[PDB]
Amino acid sequence: GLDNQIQEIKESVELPLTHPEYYEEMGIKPPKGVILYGPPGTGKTLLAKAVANQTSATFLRVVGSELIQKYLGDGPKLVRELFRVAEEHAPSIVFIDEIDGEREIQRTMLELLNQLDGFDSRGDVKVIMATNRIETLDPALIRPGRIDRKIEFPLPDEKTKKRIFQIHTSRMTLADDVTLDDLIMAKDDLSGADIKAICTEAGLMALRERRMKVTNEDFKKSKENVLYKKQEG
Amino acid sequence: DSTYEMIGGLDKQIKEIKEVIELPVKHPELFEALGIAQPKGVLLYGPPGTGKTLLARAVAHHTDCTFIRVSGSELVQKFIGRMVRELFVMAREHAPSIIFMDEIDRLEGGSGGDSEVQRTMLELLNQLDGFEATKNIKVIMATNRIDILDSALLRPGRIDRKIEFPPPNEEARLDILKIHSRKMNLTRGINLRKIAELMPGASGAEVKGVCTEAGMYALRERRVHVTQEDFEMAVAKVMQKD
Amino acid sequence: DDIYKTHLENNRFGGSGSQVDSARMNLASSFVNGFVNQDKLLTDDGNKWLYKNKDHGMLSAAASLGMILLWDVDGGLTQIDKYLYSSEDYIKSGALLACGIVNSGVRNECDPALALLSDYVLHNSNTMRLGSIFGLGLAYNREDVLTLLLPVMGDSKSSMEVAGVTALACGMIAVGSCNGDVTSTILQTIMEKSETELKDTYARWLPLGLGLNHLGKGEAIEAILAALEVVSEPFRSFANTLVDVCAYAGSGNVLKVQQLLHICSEHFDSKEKEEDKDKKEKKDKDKKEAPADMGAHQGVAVLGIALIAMGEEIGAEMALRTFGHLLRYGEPTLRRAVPLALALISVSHDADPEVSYNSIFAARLAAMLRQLAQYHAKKGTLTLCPYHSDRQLMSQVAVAGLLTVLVSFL
Amino acid sequence: PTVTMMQVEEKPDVTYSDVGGCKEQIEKLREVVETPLLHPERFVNLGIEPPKGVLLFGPPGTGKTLCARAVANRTDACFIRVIGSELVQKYVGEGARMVRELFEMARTKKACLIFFDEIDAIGGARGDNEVQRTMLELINQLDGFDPRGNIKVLMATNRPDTLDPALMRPGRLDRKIEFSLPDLEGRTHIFKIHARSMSVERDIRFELLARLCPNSTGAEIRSVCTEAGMFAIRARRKIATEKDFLEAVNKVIKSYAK
Repeated sequence: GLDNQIQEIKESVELPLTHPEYYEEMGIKPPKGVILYGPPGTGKTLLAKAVANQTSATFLRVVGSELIQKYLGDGPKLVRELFRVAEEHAPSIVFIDEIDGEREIQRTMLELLNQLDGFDSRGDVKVIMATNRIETLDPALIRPGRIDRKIEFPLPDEKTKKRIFQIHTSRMTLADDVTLDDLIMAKDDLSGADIKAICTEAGLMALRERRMKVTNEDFKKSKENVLYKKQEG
Repeated sequence: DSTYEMIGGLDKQIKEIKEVIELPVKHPELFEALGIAQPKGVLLYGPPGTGKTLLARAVAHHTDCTFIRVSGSELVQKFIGRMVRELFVMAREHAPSIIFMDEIDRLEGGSGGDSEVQRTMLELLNQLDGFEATKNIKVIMATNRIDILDSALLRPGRIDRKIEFPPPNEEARLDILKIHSRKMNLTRGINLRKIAELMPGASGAEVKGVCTEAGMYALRERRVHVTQEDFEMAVAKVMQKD
Repeated sequence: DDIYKTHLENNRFGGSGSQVDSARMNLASSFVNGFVNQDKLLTDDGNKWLYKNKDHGMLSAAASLGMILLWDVDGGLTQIDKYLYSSEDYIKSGALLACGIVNSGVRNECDPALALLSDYVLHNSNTMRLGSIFGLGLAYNREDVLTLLLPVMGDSKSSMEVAGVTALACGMIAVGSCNGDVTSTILQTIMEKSETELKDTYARWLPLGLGLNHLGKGEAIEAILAALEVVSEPFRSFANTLVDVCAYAGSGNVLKVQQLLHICSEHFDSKEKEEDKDKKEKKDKDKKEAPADMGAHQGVAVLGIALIAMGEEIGAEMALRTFGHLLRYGEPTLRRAVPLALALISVSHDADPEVSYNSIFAARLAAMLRQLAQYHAKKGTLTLCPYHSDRQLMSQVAVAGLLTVLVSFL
Repeated sequence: PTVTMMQVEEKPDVTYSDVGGCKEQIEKLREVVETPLLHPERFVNLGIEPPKGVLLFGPPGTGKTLCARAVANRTDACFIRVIGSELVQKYVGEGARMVRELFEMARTKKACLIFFDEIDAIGGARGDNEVQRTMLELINQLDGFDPRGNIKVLMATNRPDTLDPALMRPGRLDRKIEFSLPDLEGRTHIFKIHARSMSVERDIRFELLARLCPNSTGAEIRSVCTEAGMFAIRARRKIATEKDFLEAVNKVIKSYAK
């Protein structure tokens, strides 16, 4: 249920370095990138959305900002190393995930704010930001990163999880009583690793009796462990 | 070696762990029809079950793989080795391997070097979490002592496996005590059932406590064979510290 | 619909029409104008543009107005009629070529062209035979024009392009024959080919029309018959391996794959170029097996075999990856051959590779060809014949007179 | 470090008349950044030496942009700027050979103009000896007329809590003026000379759109001038009208400035 969304943002992120007749001759030049976020998070939803660009390209993955609090306040020097290696590696895509005394955090946050904007740098590489919740971070990080467009994670539109379930079950063996509407409709805010996890434990639970085919009662019986586990804490 | 003839009492937990550990061993073809990946590992929190390592060395002994620990409790600390890449190179060369820390199971220096080991395994979990050289590389935690708080706190059961292990099967008290009685010279008129079932409440370490604390009375009387009265005194000798 | 929903900018005629010089960038302008058909400004930019260029530019500019008018039979007639019965040879010969290109089902221009072709020694009807027979062959088992081309095959004029457009004309006329044919026409040109073993360009462009006549076979043993009579000194054996190029259209024949790997070490450095060049035609569907380690060797000719064997498909990143290493080379043969397939297999990544060509280059051949690729950078036999006949560009500039009238484009 | 490759400034950028409301101050600094180079003999004959420079501090505003503007409006050869955030780093001691090699290149450039940015990253003396070597060696290599004492003195900082530069600046620095934050009617010239892009409809009044965006830095109004043509071409149109993106303007300043 996000094919038009993934092709809209896909065109919004593929216009640099590809299809140049409508990128530099007409004068688009969005040299700032986009900012993403997911309510479930886990990195697998945003990784499954940005994974379309990882097919034929160079990718860089930096998850979390723990490398600043775990050591002394060295500052944004590591971001400067990523900046010079991004300049030496222009044909790439910058992606940061899990973006989460006080006088130093504010000055390195303002220095990271001006550094991320790139006042002395033109369009050379695309930067995409990602975090758990956009409300926890300060809204000052919006103007440098997100200047083109932002998108939020949709609802269980019964087509996204149906297409993903079809891809994961393109070669699996399922019984005829295994309906889909109750599954894609009953779930709410579950990533691909959750449906893949319940399918994995469903096939592993059906393997206990050498049954190569998974029934619906065993699928929901395996789902009871995840539904019970998420509500226990 | 510590094969199945030296460990018993966890039939349900080995029946449940053969799909976590034994899955990439003899049946790896389920990757298409199931879609499973390599998890972080598994751990057993609670009292010491008198064989917490014999199980890892047992499954590792039946998998026909090497056992390379991190802390190096027995002359295996500097034999392999910034002392962080050599373990990953030996893990690349030896694809089947089981990692289990035993020595780790002052607050100023001990948590300093111990915090360096914790940072070592954290960055190793970052390298193995980012990329992967070969399969059959799994780590197992040990939460049996009191000073184990980082492994129990950082592994709540969200992206890892958790097993409630206070009452394993009552065989951690009975039948592995029988196994610990098979190694030493055992008589034929002993009844380990009552003396093994009448040790509740204190802990799960009743096996090692009654054996090691009974060796002082078998060493005092110098009896060629261990009697049931020795274990009966060992029950009190281990319940006095409670 | 193309005039209504699409509109091209004038910056192509402005730039490519502004940096013309050295009588070769003007040839590139005859490629742009020749294959442009929305805009017809450069056509109506006065006169003398045809006279400023060379003779091959007179053919290219005389045929451009015919290649841009594949519509409005009366308009193409009232536009090409001016160049007809002119004073120059290439204006009227390129005018008859234009009359052959403007249409393919009118066939009313046959009588004024064929009526004067019978000269047999030297006359304007030889170039009018190039354009008339070539365009008439593009318009079309036609027996009358072939029995009239029989004295042309028997003539064997000094200009190779006579038998070039004749053998390619009747060949494209005879593509798709049921199990081929062993008729006395191509048997006659095989006998005349065996008569004298001179001017090997005959032994290069005649197997083109022969193999085009053998096209459409399903169980023809004509390749084995050629392996019986034709087998001789390696010129006619090269004709035989051209029949082998037109003998393996595709089936379950792994014996030709192991025999292909066994014959990959042949001493003759041309039957590997053609017989190995057939790879792009044989396995044109299963493209997963086409990429190999042919480039890692030292036989740059094989690097050209893969360079041409890339094709004209959607152009996956593997093909362009081969164009990255094949692009940088010192000899003008490979450097001139790489942009053709580079822009044929990618027809929107077109501007950055041209900037790479400007960074590597900055002779005249690479400039005319790089402007050509600047233009055209943006399973029928009609689209397979022109480039397979274009595989003989590493020769005199006489081929450039026929390069501008390729029909492989739409 | 990155200060060697990032030190050289090129690729000209935003021009003179995009100053943030400064009408008198643009002459107070133009008379030292542009006038001495345009009339070298007029200051030698008409006086004794050209002026030293100015000093801009206080509120950030459109800082760090006007010096790049001075690089853009250079008539002979764009000068080199120096940032201060790269001096305070691990393994101290390289700042001596660094300032000696950049001042050595300054002597190689017939005593060209040398701008110094972000003095607060090495300032504020109030274990800090490693900083005192860099800042006291720097001031020693600026007040000291041996390399050159006439080119330019300017410090664009945000925090004025630098004790030592505040007492050493009366030696060679001068013009202790404020930043002169942009007023309401300042942006109309930014729109006037920023109208040199694709053909903009004359219906867009520059005074209205200029007065409908308060508290907007130079980079912010530059991003608005970029998003005007951005959101003007995203609709596959050929002309830009304020009615097409007024919601994008008052939203991009209001929703992003609440």
